[PDB]
Amino acid sequence: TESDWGKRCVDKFDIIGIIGEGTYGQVYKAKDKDTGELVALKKVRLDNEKEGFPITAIREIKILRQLIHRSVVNMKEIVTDKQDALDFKKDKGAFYLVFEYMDHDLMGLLESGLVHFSEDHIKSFMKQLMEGLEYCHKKNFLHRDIKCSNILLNNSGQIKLADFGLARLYNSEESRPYTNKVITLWYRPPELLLGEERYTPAIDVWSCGCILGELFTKKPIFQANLELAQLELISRLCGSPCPAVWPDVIRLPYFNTMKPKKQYRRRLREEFSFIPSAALDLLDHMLTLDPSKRCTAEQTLQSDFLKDVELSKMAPPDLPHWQDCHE
Amino acid sequence: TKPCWYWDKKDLAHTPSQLEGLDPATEARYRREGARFIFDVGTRLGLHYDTLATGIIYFHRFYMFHSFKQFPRYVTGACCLFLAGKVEETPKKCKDIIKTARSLLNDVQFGQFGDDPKEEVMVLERILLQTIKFDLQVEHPYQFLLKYAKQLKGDKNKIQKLVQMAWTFVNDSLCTTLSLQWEPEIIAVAVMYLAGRLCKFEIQEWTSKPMYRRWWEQFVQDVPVDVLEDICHQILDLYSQGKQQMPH
Amino acid sequence: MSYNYVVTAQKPTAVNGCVTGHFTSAEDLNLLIAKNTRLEIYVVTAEGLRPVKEVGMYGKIAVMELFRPKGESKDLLFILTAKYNACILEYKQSGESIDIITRAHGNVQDRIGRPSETGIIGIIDPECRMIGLRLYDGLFKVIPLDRDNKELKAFNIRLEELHVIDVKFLYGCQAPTICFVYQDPQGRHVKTYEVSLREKEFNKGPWKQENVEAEASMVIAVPEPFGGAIIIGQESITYHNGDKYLAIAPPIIKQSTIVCHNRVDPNGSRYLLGDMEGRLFMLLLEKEEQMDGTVTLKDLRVELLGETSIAECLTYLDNGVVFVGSRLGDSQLVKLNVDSNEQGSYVVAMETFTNLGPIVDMCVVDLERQGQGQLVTCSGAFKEGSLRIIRNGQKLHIRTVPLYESPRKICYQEVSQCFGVLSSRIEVQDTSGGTTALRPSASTQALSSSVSSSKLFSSSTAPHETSFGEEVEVHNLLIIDQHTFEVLHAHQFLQNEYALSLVSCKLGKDPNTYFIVGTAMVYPEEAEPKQGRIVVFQYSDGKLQTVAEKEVKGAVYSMVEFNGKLLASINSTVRLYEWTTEKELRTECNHYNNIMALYLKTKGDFILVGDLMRSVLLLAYKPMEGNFEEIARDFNPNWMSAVEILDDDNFLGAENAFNLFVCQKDSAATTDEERQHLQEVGLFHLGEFVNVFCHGSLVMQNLGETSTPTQGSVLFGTVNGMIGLVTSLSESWYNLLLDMQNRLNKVIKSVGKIEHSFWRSFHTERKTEPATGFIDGDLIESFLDISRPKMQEVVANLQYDDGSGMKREATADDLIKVVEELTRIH
Ligand SMILES: CC(C)n1cnc2c(NCc3nc4cc(Cl)c(Cl)cc4[nH]3)nc(N3CCOCC3)nc21
Repeated sequence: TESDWGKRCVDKFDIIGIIGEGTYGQVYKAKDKDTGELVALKKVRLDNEKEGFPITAIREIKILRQLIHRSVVNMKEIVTDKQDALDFKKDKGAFYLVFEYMDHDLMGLLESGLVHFSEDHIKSFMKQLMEGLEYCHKKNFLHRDIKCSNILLNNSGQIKLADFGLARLYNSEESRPYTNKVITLWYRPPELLLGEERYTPAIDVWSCGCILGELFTKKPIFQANLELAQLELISRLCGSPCPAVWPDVIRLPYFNTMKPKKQYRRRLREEFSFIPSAALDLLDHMLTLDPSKRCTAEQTLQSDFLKDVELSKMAPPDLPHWQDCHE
Repeated sequence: TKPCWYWDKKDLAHTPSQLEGLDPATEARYRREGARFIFDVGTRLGLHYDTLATGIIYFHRFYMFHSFKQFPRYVTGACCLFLAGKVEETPKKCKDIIKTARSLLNDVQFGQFGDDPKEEVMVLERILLQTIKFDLQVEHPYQFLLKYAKQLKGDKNKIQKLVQMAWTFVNDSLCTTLSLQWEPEIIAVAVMYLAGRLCKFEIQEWTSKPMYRRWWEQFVQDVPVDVLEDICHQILDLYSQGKQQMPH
Repeated sequence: MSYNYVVTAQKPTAVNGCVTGHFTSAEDLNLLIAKNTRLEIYVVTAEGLRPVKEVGMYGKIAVMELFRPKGESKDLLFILTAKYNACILEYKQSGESIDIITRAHGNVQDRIGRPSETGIIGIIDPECRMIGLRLYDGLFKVIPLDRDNKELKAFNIRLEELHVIDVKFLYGCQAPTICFVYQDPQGRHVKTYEVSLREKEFNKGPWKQENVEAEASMVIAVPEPFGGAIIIGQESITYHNGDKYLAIAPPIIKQSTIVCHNRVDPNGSRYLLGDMEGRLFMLLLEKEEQMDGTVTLKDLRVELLGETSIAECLTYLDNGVVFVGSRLGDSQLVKLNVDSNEQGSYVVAMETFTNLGPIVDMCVVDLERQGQGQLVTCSGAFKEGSLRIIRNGQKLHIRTVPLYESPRKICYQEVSQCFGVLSSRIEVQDTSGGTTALRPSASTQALSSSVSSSKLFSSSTAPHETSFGEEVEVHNLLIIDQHTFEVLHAHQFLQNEYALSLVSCKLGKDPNTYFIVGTAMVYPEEAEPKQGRIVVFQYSDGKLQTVAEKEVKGAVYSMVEFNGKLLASINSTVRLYEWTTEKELRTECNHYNNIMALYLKTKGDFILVGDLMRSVLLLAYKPMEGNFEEIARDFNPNWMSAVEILDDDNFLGAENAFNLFVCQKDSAATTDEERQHLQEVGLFHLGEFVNVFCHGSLVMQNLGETSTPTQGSVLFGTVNGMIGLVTSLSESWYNLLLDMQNRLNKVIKSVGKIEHSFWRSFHTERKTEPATGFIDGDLIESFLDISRPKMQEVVANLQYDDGSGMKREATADDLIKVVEELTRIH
């Protein structure tokens, strides 16, 4: 049946080429021999066998077989290399996690300079992203690695969230010790720069607010190399962490350690004054310092900016593929 | 989409182990020993109760597809716990599981692990994953025992006694094939039902529908008493066969 | 790691801007001409221009303006680079010693902002109270010109109009005032604001908004006799002064877009307008005086003067002389006469300044058989299109072969003693239903001619409608003699067929040498072409014969000969075709893992692929199997403009951001994942847009000179006319020349006090990295121009390595020998 995963062979796919270096293996583009569908194959190498099957891949299998959403990447099956006949101990063959092939990733499109987003294009994008994040959050999962490179976009305007290799369940009743450094420095929230270790789903909201800002400038908002420099940049824009705006900042391991140059005032509305009012309000609420005052995913979907955006009118972003050859 | 992980009691007469000459009593004994091995090993390592149960469920499912005569049970158990730890985010290093398994197993028993215990275990992960069809998410009677008990209102102490007694029945049911016969939601109700009889409690009075005598129906739809009593019979058989008695 | 050296062989020639004023002395009339990264200063005479000074800047010149604040004797110069480096400059001369003073400087980049569509705009107040900058959508940056602002500190005023087309400071206003055209959903509008330095905000401007033409493009600040603005469009010219509206819509200007303007009479009575077909107009402001004592604008008139080169910037000098600064053709001095000549023209050319224009393609061939290379380029656009033949002999000798249409690709065919050139010319839909060319050109002035009669797409059934006056491109293959540069033949391709790629080669066991062209069927409706051809031609006995055609399902962006087989890139696919004994192309293998296979290069059985957005991939032909295999891909995303293979391991690429990089195989063969990874080991900001990489050199090889430190030779051509050269170094030679750069940067004084390390930094809107693996040869070659004190200051405590002697001290004359050898690579 369709549900008996791990047995079908990767022979069933014509490999088209390598599309990325992954975490637990290389990622390949391929075509299904039987249906003609294009897939993305994430290879799992257990040949190292330091700790066996990688937990990163286990997270993606465990979570993505539970999550069903139009904006969450879909795992279709798991297939294997030709297994050694009657010799399971020698068998070192790999497993491949089968995904739908998405035409692009947001970083590559932004890094190549080949995208332009109108306000209505940003509405269509963010409504999908937040709806997908809300689906995950209602199910009590944290993505913990929201960056532009983990948002896949195909040319119809459809957005899908992608790398769940750091996703873990969130319990509100039971506070759980989590890993301190989860999101890429550029999209990391201030609460984790101070080492929260018990963070809320609001970490993902911060990242998406950073993306929201980036889509209006085409340049990331907080670009730093070191955790202190990052806190400085966030502070120059959002204001310095202080009990006046984040009463519990004093409980954080590094609050006294990682002081910014000044106690800055918030200028987010000034430095982003070229943004539409409905959107600027969303950015200000998503880039709130105190995670308990930072809006939820749902609250973004019930905002003037995204509330009345209709998904039937997807407006695909302006990806030009002609006049690129000759300017 | 998703696989079927439940069988009929009658179907356990045709497990691979049985058709290779193992008798019903022996396979169940092996199942108890393997499950309890998983439970004891993980408890020594400080593992969460869900992590122990997930490994035990992997174990029970495994031996619906393989024979104990070809897969030594303690190796399988150790492997299931090892994978369960990664699945449930309570990971342990394989060497530490082996260390604990050696502490608890005699010389004959640890012979199953062969000359290289860690290798025999790590090698099996491939088979374990293909066997469980990569359906790694598992639900257990515990979460339902608590979800349903939270909706009971009354004497704090009588309900807590009900929960603890039922919780023990859940731990004891992991040694059996009930995990393969009934969904966890049904197991949680059955153990509440059993504790109620043993505690001489009438649970309906704690529900929002106190004159609904079949109190469980508002938790688990479509469950006959036939089922809950079969489950109770199977749990108490465990106590009668052994020397141990009901907790009360 | 990899070590490479980059030098300029020809400096940028396209004119990016031109201003006039009194910069060198309060007395002289100056002409400042800006080429990319280069500033040329002239003095206006009665015969032409006297050059006086040329400087380079460590940046692309984006804004250039002259102004004279109260208290200065002479004009000061403001320049802003494209990396947002600002400075104020002064000319100072001490007898024979000429130098450029940096009076104020700083970088005005904002941490947060959206780069505007119409680019950086810089303007200066008529009272020289402030500099206005439009860098980002929704913001207006003000640098106040106070004596103390030596760092050019500035502030931003929120601007409600996000999409600004153009802005100027107006004349005749009680306060500093801006007039700007902006676009919102309701169309375009003209609006005015006042700028208050005291309040650091906008106040309501002098006059009311008016709705303007949908394609309103330029704002002219009309000076004091008639104060106001003139708004230039596609169809109309409109004057606004507050209560005044005047609109002339003469049919002559609708034909071609006007792109430049300049003031002739300082009273504003006459302005010059130029258009994209080379036409030069006079915009005349008719004045009526009132007994009130006040002058008013009565009417506007437009009069055609003649033809110039398609000009980016115009500047009127004096008497009848105008400087025409072109970016697509040669720049000029032209004289405007009061009397027309017998053809009706008032314009007569005086001098012509060579512009290698856009270099769309080029090849190196030895026409003279002198063991030295000649570079034949595809240069220019439209009526300014040309072939240019460049040879070394101390200056470069350049011959111009006018084509009067756009050249696209060039390839040399020795067997036929001629070149093949792809070209395109503009025709316009005319009343016959067909089209009519605006001018005769190479494809129409060929000795013999032919037209494709292919029936491949003949079935069509795709409806495409035509409106009178619309433009179309007509593409041709030109056969051009290598000695006369006579157009011997011209082959016209199908209607709506673009010629994209061209090769000359033999295939298989076929002894004939062919011209092969790859095309694309381009319809306005399509996002990406879905039909195309590979055509095999034979040039024989003055006639081009069609040998075979292969239909493809896309655009044949690139082709290259591959060991007797034809390697073609069709959209995402990279394909290898074999040439059968029946003289037809037959596919052998395909590789599909691309986004758009824009560029192809080969070496042996290895293929370097340039992708639209996925940087560069290294493929290999596995002959034992008859298929392609992937060797390594650069996973960093970049938009490629051209690529080239340096050696079996190092690969060169050019970005649309004016940046260069080098990728190398990881050569750590432990894991397959390492081997499939191309590491960007070289990063460098050239500041030019490279269209074509080409192996070869123009230098002579009589062997009098020695084996230079440099090995290899790649020439590259750019949009601004620059010809550059990339070559490799040994680890030892790099470290020396690199250590020497850091020493030179401390010694050499930069114009605008721009850090060299900043200029050559890799720069995209999203990234900035320090340069690596590249020696700025133009910096090294400047050691020979610095004074002796500075030379000895550079060589202090300098030690060689990996040499005959492991540690060797350098003397000034030691370096002069090395640098002078390095100057001989071009
Ligand atoms: C596996 C799932 C999550 N998935 C499903 N479709 C995709 C997907 N498609 C976008 C894409 N099309 C490419 C083609 C070429 Cl030629 C190249 Cl070079 C790059 C490419 N990227 N990308 C990624 N990621 C891209 C960034 O690195 C990691 C993988 N994941 C995917």
